[PDB]
Amino acid sequence: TLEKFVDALPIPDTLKPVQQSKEKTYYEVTMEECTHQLHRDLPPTRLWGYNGLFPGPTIEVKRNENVYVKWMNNLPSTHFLPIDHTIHEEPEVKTVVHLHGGVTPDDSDGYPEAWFSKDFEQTGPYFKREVYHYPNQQRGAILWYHDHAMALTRLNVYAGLVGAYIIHDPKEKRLKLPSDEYDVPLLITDRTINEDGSLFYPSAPENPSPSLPNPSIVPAFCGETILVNGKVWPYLEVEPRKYRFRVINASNTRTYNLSLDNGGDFIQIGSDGGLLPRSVKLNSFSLAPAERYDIIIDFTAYEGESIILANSAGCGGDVNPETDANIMQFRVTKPLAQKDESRKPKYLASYPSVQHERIQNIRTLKLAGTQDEYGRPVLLLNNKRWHDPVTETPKVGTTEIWSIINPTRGTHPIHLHLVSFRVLDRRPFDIARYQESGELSYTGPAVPPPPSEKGWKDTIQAHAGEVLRIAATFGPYSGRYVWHCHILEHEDYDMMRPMDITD
Ligand SMILES: [Cu+2]
Ligand SMILES: [Cu+2]
Ligand SMILES: [Cu+2]
Ligand SMILES: [Cu+2]
Repeated sequence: TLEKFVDALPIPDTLKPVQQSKEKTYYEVTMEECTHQLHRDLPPTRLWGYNGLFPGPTIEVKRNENVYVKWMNNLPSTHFLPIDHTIHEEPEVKTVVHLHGGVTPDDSDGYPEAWFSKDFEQTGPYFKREVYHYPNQQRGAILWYHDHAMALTRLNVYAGLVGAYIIHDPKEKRLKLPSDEYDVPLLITDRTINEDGSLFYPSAPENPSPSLPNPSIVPAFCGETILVNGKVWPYLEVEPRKYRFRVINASNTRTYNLSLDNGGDFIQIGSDGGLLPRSVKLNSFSLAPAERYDIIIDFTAYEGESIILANSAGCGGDVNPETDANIMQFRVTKPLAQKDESRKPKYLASYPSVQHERIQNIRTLKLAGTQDEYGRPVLLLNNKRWHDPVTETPKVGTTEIWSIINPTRGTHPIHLHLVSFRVLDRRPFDIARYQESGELSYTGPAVPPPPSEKGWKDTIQAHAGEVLRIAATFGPYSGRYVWHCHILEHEDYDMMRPMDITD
């Protein structure tokens, strides 16, 4: 296997606007097939990248900055990864960009059926506009952008269409958090790479039933190799001081459970939806697909050391000490450019619990599924298909509790568009009894969220055998959005539903 920690961590350049005034910032981003070397010892890999980069350029905006992005498809007319044509003439290559976490008007949110082919020659039934509008009227946070095209999301994302998008609120500057060169995104993606450098994505389950189409979707993808910022097991040279990292799980299926191999702590300062009310000292943390952790790592006491960012979470089996147990390596050998004037404050933001919204509605939602004519599992939210008439129809400006029941064997990272939400609690229940009768009998008391989940979230781990309750205020925009599992292999077949916020 590939030798760990021989390539420096790339830092994506920050995207420069095509036009910018006090009233408007305008960007252009073009999807291109490109080649890049993912490791010292590999031939260049063919990829799909925003502006021909993997990851795409980092976009930085201010809170309330009036931003437009023209996202363009200049990709080949044929894909290079295996398309399953049975899960959904139309063009083969359909794309649409979703700003994950964005408080975004519905026609700029990247609805799966708002796709477009090269040069917008053909467009999906929900397409309205070429140039997307992000007003950014929302808390400072780590967002990220990625492809969202119907039935192709797991492939277009795996091909390399992911990037970071950071909202900076000037009111947070007074906290003196590590900034500029000392504020670094870490986009983590697992990949399997062939000898010739080409990406491998499975054409079918291992030992495929002859009943299966070819290609066939698979219910989960676990990559043999871990990349950060588009390089296999990289190293980053850091100064002996405080750094802020924006950690983004941009993987299709894999969940990470991260730690430092010298026993050092992370200080979590933010979740999906922005700063936590209070910083949280952690030895380890779980990060499922699309979750973000905003953290400080303090390298002050570790000068000279090499520290491995390690992973303990299996993906289809236990971690391998030599491969997926490793993410990246910090080397604390960079000379100080200046005095560390950054801070690691305890008091960060107002508590979400300061809010006292009336509960308009309580929705009970089950995570389930069925079997198709080929014998494959089809994952379903509330036993509805994507194409079934809309059922999740919250009223604009109102707050609901969603009770998510998971009787399956695994965790699903549930994501809602537009909003961030509060976590209320989790409670274990009797799976057998629920499967046999539909009755919910609890086997233990409710567990309130840990400190890492006392702020705002948009993607939430719903564990097996538990009911998870969240509270969300649906606003400020009305329109047609989506909610779904963020395991992309589940999302595409068929664990995604429309969500109408009604006026
Ligand atoms: Cu997403
Ligand atoms: Cu999203
Ligand atoms: Cu799932
Ligand atoms: Cu989505």
